[PDB]
Amino acid sequence: RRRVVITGMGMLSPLGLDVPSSWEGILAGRSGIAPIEHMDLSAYSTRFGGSVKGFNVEEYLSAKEARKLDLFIQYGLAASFQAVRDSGLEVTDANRERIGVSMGSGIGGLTNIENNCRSLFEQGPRRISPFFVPGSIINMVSGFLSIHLGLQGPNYALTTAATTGTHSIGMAARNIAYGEADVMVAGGSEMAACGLGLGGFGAARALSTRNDEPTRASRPWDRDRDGFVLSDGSGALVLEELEHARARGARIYAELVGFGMSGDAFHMTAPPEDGAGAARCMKNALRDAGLDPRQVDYINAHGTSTPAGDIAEIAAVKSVFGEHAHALSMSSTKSMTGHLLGAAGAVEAIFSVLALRDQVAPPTINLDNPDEGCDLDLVAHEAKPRKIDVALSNSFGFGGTNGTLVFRRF
Amino acid sequence: RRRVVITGMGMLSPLGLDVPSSWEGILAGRSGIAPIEHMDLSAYSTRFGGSVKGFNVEEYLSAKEARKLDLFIQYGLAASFQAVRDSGLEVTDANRERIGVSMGSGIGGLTNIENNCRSLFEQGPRRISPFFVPGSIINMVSGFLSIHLGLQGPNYALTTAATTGTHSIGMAARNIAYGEADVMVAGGSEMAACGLGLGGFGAARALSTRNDEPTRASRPWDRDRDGFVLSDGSGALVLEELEHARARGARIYAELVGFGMSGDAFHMTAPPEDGAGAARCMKNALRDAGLDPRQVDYINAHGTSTPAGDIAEIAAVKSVFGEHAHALSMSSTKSMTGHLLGAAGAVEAIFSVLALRDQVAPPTINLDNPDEGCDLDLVAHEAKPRKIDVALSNSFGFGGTNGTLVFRRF
Ligand SMILES: CC(C)NC(=O)c1c[nH]cn1
Ligand SMILES: CC(C)NC(=O)c1c[nH]cn1
Repeated sequence: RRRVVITGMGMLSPLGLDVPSSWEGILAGRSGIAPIEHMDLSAYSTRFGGSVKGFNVEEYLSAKEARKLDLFIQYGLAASFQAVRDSGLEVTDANRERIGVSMGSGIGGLTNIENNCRSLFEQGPRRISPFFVPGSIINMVSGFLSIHLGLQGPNYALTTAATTGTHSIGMAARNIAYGEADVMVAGGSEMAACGLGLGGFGAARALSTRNDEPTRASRPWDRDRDGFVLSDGSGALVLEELEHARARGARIYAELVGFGMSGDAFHMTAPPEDGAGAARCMKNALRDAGLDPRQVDYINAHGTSTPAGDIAEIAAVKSVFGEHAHALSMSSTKSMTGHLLGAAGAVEAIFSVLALRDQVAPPTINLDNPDEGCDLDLVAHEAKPRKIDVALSNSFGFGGTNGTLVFRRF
Repeated sequence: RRRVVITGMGMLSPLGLDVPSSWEGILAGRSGIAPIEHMDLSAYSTRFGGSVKGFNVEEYLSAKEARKLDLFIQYGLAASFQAVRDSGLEVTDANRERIGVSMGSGIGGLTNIENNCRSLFEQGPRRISPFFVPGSIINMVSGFLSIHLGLQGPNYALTTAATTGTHSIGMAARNIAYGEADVMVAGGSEMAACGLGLGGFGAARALSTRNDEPTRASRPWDRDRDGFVLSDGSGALVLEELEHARARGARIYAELVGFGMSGDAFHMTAPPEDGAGAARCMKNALRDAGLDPRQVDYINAHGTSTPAGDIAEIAAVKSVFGEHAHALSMSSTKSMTGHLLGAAGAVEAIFSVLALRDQVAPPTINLDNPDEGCDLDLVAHEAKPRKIDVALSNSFGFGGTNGTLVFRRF
């Protein structure tokens, strides 16, 4: 099996329109959460979230192309173009069959579906856009990116709720490991802040309702946590076979050494209280990496600010790491970004890689009063400079679908 | 790399509520296409399609469980339960971590989204169902199946338009080949026959409008073809490591020996006229299988009854197979079933496996007048008994995403 390295990264997040502006936000403990402005929410119990601010799609696409694509596709293409540009890779006839794409989404084109539904109900089916299907389906980030850059390798899309970006990157790494591709662009994108999204998650009572202090709503492992904060954005990595990267003198950020998966097989939305499924997933990833739990320095947690999930993840970390659980640093960047759903795994993989580059554990902001049993190093309030050789990134999604990525300094 | 065999199959299709009723339909050249009855379509240009007739979800689930799930999830669970029952596999503490699920969909819960949109527009966000998100997202077939049967292995969902079921089965086979699972339940499901689906595909001019003769609308490679016929249903296979299957004395249908992928990188909806991407995909699959093109006996074609796609697939088959292109049999079962979108690859994998079991090439019905260059053995009109050692199944999806599965008699 061939070694896989990260040579390019791209992001849109509530903290910035690229990787270095987002990361500056993360290390400063800045919140990206604000009252929502692009719709009127005075009939909703949650009226805030993490928006991408100032996004200009015409930096990436013609206005003609963009008007045919849902926002989640625009955001995925933006992160993907940034990553490819960041990688310095040149696509030619000699390599285009060896370069593929795995960009996923958890919900896809909800906004577009909602707008076409309005036309359909008010004015009948003839008012539906001809670009409705190709501009709304989840695999059109992979499809459009492949067309725009001439990428002829494996071309597909995962949809595994909050685990989407983690699965997208892990399965892309497998394609390269197994020799199906030399390069993959992988990650995820989400834009679910329409009436159906806020209404949907709200009707499930899944969202924080702290409308008086939105920057304080996302508070992973805090005793006053009350549900996640809905956020938008995208993350993409360029994954490359190590000898291919060396040959062309690429800048290498990190090595992607392990990927694990499991299912809880317990409940559609609630994890088991002991986090047995998350424990299996992290062990599977470390076994895939050929690493002992004692070699892990940093975990970028799932940590969504829900009552049951946050404490299940602590339990799983204590089960897997034993005494070393008190030596590693674990934080949730969702404290600042909120929950980017299908993009959360992609942006958190990027933060895990940059934690390795900069030798700094990003903070869990808003962790004022850690709940019963939440006595690990959760990097409360402030970024902590420390030795990081190995970083883990966890994603635990609806349906009990789990994924873990393991990254190493190269 | 470990060998992968098929030990269980399940289906809902326009031709039957299980595999043997569907397959009897296929070998008799029966159409599953009829005028649509469950909605009023006198403002639509297409008023027919392939419905699942007489489906009773209470054969599989409680009425309480079912009311919370979109039809595409009900259909996926039905096919999955059939496959698992057909396999005779017993799930225990000793094996549950080694059994996973990859059931995908191309569009997912369009009907549910449409119904919740109506509530939202008429009566505001408080009218949205609390089960809207978990009952509509694509990965809830994998999630619910894992919960219902206690499956704790890899748990994920592909969404690659018409290639979904092919990718789902190929990537599940990779999980077993690489040792991540001993058993996977894989395939796809679709229910897109709501206003948004018929309206959507109609607005793109993608559908046949032959409302006067619906059973004759789906006519792959015929000079009078005018777009695909929209169909609903699901397909699931139980994939198993060969020594695991032998150990428990499973009945083995076939061996899954190859899987290939490519991207066209050409156009969002139209293939290149020479089918270069489909050619790469079929070569990748045969190279993955360790088979020469001359060993292929039967191809279950993508063959959707569109002007450009049907002839691109002939071109690709002539490029890959050369003189042997005139010795193999190729047919489109979509002539009878119509286009099941994200389930098409799953039901066509099943038909390819049963072509190996029964030594019979299913027919392309309605192939009255083959178009220019469509001079291969397309098994026009009637099933053809013949020697089949090796069968290929092709899927070519929106975004130029391609997949091919290669099956062998075991
Ligand atoms: C979404 C939920 C099932 N996931 C979690 O937050 C979690 C934590 N440990 C295990 N699952
Ligand atoms: C959907 C379309 C792009 N696919 C085809 O029908 C086809 C046939 N050969 C190559 N693609």
